Amino acid sequence: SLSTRVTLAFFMSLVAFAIMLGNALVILAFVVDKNLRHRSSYFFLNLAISDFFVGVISIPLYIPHTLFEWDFGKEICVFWLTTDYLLCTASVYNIVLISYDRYLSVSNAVSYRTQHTGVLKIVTLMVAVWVLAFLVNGPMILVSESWKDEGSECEPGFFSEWYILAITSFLEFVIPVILVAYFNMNIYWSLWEHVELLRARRLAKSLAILLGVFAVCWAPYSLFTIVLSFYSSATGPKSVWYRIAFWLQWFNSFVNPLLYPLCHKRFQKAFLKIFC
Amino acid sequence: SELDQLRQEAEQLKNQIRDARKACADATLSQITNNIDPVGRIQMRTRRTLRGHLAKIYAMHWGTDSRLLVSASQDGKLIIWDSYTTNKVHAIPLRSSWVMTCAYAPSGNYVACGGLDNICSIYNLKTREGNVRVSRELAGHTGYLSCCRFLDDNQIVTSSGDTTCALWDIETGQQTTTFTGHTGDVMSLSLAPDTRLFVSGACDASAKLWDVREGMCRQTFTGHESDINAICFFPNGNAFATGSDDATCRLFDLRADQELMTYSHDNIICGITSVSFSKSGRLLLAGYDDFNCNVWDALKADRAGVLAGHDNRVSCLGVTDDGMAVATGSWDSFLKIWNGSS
Amino acid sequence: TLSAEDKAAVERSKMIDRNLREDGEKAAREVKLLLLGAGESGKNTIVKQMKTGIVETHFTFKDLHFKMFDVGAQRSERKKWIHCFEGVTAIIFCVALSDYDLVLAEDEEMNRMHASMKLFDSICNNKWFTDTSIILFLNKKDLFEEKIKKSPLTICYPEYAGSNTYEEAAAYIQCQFEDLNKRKDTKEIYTHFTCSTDTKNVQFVFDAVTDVIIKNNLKDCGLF
Amino acid sequence: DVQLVESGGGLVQPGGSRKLSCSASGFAFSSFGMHWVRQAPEKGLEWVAYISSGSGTIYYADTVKGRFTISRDDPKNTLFLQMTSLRSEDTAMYYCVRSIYYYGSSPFDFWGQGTTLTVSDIVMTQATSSVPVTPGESVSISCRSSKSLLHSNGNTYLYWFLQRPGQSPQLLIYRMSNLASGVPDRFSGSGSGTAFTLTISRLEAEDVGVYYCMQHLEYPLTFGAGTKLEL
Amino acid sequence: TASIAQARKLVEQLKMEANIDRIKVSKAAADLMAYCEAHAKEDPLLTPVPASENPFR
Ligand SMILES: CC(C)CCC[C@@H](C)[C@H]1CC[C@H]2[C@@H]3CC=C4C[C@@H](O)CC[C@]4(C)[C@H]3CC[C@]12C
Ligand SMILES: CC(C)CCC[C@@H](C)[C@H]1CC[C@H]2[C@@H]3CC=C4C[C@@H](O)CC[C@]4(C)[C@H]3CC[C@]12C
Ligand SMILES: CC(C)CCC[C@@H](C)[C@H]1CC[C@H]2[C@@H]3CC=C4C[C@@H](O)CC[C@]4(C)[C@H]3CC[C@]12C
Ligand SMILES: CC(C)CCC[C@@H](C)[C@H]1CC[C@H]2[C@@H]3CC=C4C[C@@H](O)CC[C@]4(C)[C@H]3CC[C@]12C
Ligand SMILES: CC(C)CCC[C@@H](C)[C@H]1CC[C@H]2[C@@H]3CC=C4C[C@@H](O)CC[C@]4(C)[C@H]3CC[C@]12C
Ligand SMILES: CC(C)CCC[C@@H](C)[C@H]1CC[C@H]2[C@@H]3CC=C4C[C@@H](O)CC[C@]4(C)[C@H]3CC[C@]12C
Ligand SMILES: CC(C)CCC[C@@H](C)[C@H]1CC[C@H]2[C@@H]3CC=C4C[C@@H](O)CC[C@]4(C)[C@H]3CC[C@]12C
Ligand SMILES: c1ncc(CC2CCNCC2)[nH]1
Repeated sequence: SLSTRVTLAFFMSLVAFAIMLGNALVILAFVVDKNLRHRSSYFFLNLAISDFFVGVISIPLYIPHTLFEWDFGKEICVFWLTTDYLLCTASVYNIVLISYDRYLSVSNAVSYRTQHTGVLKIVTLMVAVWVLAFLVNGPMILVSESWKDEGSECEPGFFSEWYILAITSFLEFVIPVILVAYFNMNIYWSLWEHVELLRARRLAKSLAILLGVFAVCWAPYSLFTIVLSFYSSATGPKSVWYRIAFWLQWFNSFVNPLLYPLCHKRFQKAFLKIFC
Repeated sequence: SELDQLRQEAEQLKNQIRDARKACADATLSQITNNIDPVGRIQMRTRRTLRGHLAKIYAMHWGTDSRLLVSASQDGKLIIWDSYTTNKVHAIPLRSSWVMTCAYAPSGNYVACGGLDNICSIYNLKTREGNVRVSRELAGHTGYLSCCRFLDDNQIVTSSGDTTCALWDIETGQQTTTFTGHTGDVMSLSLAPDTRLFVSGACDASAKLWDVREGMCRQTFTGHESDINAICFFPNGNAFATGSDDATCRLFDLRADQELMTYSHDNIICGITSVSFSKSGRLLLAGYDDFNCNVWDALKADRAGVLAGHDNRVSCLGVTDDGMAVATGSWDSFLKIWNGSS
Repeated sequence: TLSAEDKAAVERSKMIDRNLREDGEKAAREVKLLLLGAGESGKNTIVKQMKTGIVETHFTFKDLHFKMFDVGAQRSERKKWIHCFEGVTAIIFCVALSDYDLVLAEDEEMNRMHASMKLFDSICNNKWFTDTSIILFLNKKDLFEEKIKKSPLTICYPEYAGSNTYEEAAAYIQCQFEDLNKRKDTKEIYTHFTCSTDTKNVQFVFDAVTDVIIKNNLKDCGLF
Repeated sequence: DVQLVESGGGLVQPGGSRKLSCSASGFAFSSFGMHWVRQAPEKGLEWVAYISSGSGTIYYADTVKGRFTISRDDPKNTLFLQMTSLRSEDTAMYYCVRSIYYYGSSPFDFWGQGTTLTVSDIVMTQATSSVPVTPGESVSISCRSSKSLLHSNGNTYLYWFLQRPGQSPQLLIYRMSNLASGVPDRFSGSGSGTAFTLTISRLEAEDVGVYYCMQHLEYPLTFGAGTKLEL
Repeated sequence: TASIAQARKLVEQLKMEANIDRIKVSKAAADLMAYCEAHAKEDPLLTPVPASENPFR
């Protein structure tokens, strides 16, 4: 109904504004504060950039097509699919890079402290995240675009083949989950009586939330599409629960600025200086 | 016997001085300046922000041309700034990074600095080699160097944490005069405009007026309840203001030999780091531990305005010789230049 | 808009900014340690093992550059300059175990060990060192054992119910200093027993500093 | 002491190549910008090239742009001038000039002795080519510019140089009023807008020479013809 | 005899400070008030100059 579509469009815009506004502050803190040029700070910037355009490009295009039945052009739909997959996958690979950087900070603290990392090496890591994120889904979306029949929904063409979904899901979800779980587990072991027991309990809860939120936001849709494609149900009507899993993937971009940059001590000072 | 009798005579002399000051305390500065109109609200904007220090800034000093200034930070760097353009003219790496004070010579050819190393180092700014070099290291203090001020290119006065001030001959490297009498660490000094006298504030909560040429203490000013951290002469040289850890600023008069006015507020409970006067002396600007600089009405003891542009302690401030602007240094590693607009 | 000389002056300022940035990066990598302790506490002997105002000692150990600052020569008011060392990686505090039965020379009525306790309590609970860990060196352990047989801890600690064995006597003193830590969650105290013939004192500082660095990174990221 | 020694000059064939070197000693070479200035025989000064401190900015005169390359070696304190396609117009004495730029600095303060090479725009005018003078008498020298040398920042970027016979030029007045280090107070520079005067009170034997006015408002730096003082 | 030597010096210093001529506080206050009034116009911080005359625009 029209009444329910207007309320949903406002709610879709709300999270899109929150994703835009929340990640813009992280970008603003980087530019304003020159005491934010550590290795971690650059990785937060790369993570915030990929998430920022989710609410600037991915979601605002989605709102009219889904709710108001605006027909995507053949040029726009291929553009929207490729840019949306690149932004979401880059966010996941930024989490891996951020967790890996924290792993090195505690695994070899001396070598991490005394190393001089130039901008050229840091930019190489930031660029490699975007390049690797594109290769997982970029070429496959373009190659499989011809597979779709005319009048099909704006979804990647390789949804018909379940094994292609399994390969991409393994590279973009399963491998990052293992590495993030491995890195966060080793961060927990870097500690090695009431205070020490309480501190380890607090550290364990924090590393579980970072891994739990990423897993909860990405597991459903990644597993949902594989099962449906295995039963030849990838194309057709979509259930409500399927659409919920679709929006969980985008909600990772909303909570990413709250977890990694907002909880960082240096970024907190930059936020206070800007607002005061 | 003899010692007990002598210390009783000191108490009698202290009462004699206190009675003498009370005799000439016919009126109060507050009563005298009640009729004059207030300065109103003083609004100053940050015209310049000087960035580049990477640690706590502890001192700054304007050059006499009202355009160049030197700042000292504990990143081991003395920086000379072109305040009009924010250009860095020089960056002097310090042998000891624990600097607490810096001074700009009135000629502009030298800068001085020193800290926990108990040394006042003189740097030559005008060399044929194009770089700043150490010209003299003044050794002799047994405590940290808290303040230094040039009288000319050859003389400088230093105050130390060993409770003494010294006058130095830079060419010979020896202290010609030693000023003793403080029972605590001397934290600051200010030169009179004619450079014949200087006042110093110590941690014994007292300010002493010294004769440079004669080398003795002329007057002692008490009234503070905690260590004095800052001191500044009135532009005519007949008065000075102090700042202490008791969150108060006091205006002492040389000729009346007593305090004239107290500058404190109930909200202010933090220590004072720096004090300065505007060109006419009507405004008293003080830097505070609460990250702010309060502009006071010197005559009426009213808080005229606030300079709030730092995220840590305001450690130092200074007003140009022409009175055009005020600079504030802070532990947040930034310097800011302020002035108002019509 | 700028003249020929104005543009050249701006370029010179840019070069200065580049040099200031490089120096700051190098300084941030070094480890700053504040060396504290009363007189005749073996602090001077520690400096030799680590190989008129403030004395700075520079040494490298396992690719880590240490800057140790000795401020014992300063006789001025501590509170006027103790804030200058806010931000050091850790504080090294030296306590002589053999001075438990000694009496302070100047006071002639204050126990030497009790003199270090009030100094340790002031530094540990100082507002400027809230999040700064402390490395505690208990020196003169060989001499402390000799004095224990002759003089028990009852002189230093009247309310001591322990025995006079070497292990029990030393352990009680260590717990006395750690109990002075009024902030057991923000900072940690690392205690080591040193001697003039020991050669592992540098290794302990490196291990303690490595532990401080790891916890600093975890706290910066917000994990703690 | 501050020294600037040039080498590499000499007789070259037309269309050839030559490399000029300027070795610096006694001062912080990396802190100074460097200029090459040439002087054709029985002619005035002509600016050739400029390289800034840190090698970030390089300027050339139009008559040499594309053929000359200026470079420096900061660790070796050597300034280089690579010349190609040398013409008969390039026959001149080439001077190495140091210049440092900050608020209150004195650019063009020290010149090298120069090296001689022989091959087989604001207009600065010094109409008076020669002036007969007597010792102890006051002399005034006039300079004119096609454009106003007064900038909006208050500086007037006019320089005065003295080249005594057989010697390299020496700085007298920088930015139209300031007196260079080591110059007697009898020299005074006065000007306004486009007209400038150099006054020499109580002239002495050493003051005999050619006087050049140079503008530093913008590149290319241009010299006046020069006014010669003779007894 | 360190304390007795210091006592003589402290007493002697207080004698010099007690023999100075002191003017009235009202006289001293008036001079400070007079100086501020006379130099009020040439104080840029007290009376901000027009933006054309401000080097820190
Ligand atoms: C901020 C959060 C808590 C509230 C807003 C969440 C909104 C943007 C998301 C979360 C769940 C999503 C819904 C999931 C399921 C459906 C059913 C489908 O037939 C229409 C789209 C619709 C209705 C989605 C609309 C957008 C939606 C409501
Ligand atoms: C659309 C996808 C590919 C992202 C590309 C967006 C690019 C063109 C834009 C969006 C955000 C912008 C960045 C935002 C913040 C900064 C920090 C600043 O100190 C340098 C510029 C820099 C790094 C910008 C570079 C250009 C930038 C990355
Ligand atoms: C800038 C932030 C808030 C993101 C902007 C997203 C929202 C506000 C924008 C992007 C897409 C836009 C929608 C695009 C299409 C339509 C259908 C039209 O018949 C009514 C307006 C409507 C419904 C627009 C409303 C506003 C809209 C939803
Ligand atoms: C900088 C940020 C705000 C840019 C955000 C881009 C959004 C707001 C713009 C870019 C493309 C625009 C869409 C372009 C085409 C259409 C089709 C039309 O029938 C309805 C409006 C609609 C759907 C526009 C909605 C708003 C839109 C989605
Ligand atoms: C420009 C920023 C915002 C996004 C960057 C997208 C990048 C990855 C590029 C690389 C390949 C490009 C695509 C190449 C081919 C096509 C098919 C055409 O019929 C529509 C444009 C479209 C779909 C392009 C969209 C943009 C694109 C996907
Ligand atoms: C494979 C293709 C589609 C990916 C395109 C996105 C890449 C090229 C863009 C998007 C985000 C951009 C980065 C954003 C921020 C920075 C930090 C800056 O200090 C250096 C440039 C750098 C590192 C950019 C490099 C280029 C970049 C990574
Ligand atoms: C296109 C295919 C190869 C992508 C495969 C996905 C996985 C295997 C890739 C994508 C992102 C990559 C990570 C991105 C960044 C880093 C930091 C680098 O210092 C170590 C490797 C590491 C940790 C990479 C490990 C491998 C990685 C996780
Ligand atoms: C919003 N929900 C899902 C998407 C695309 C994702 C598909 C699966 N992983 C890559 C990105 N966007």
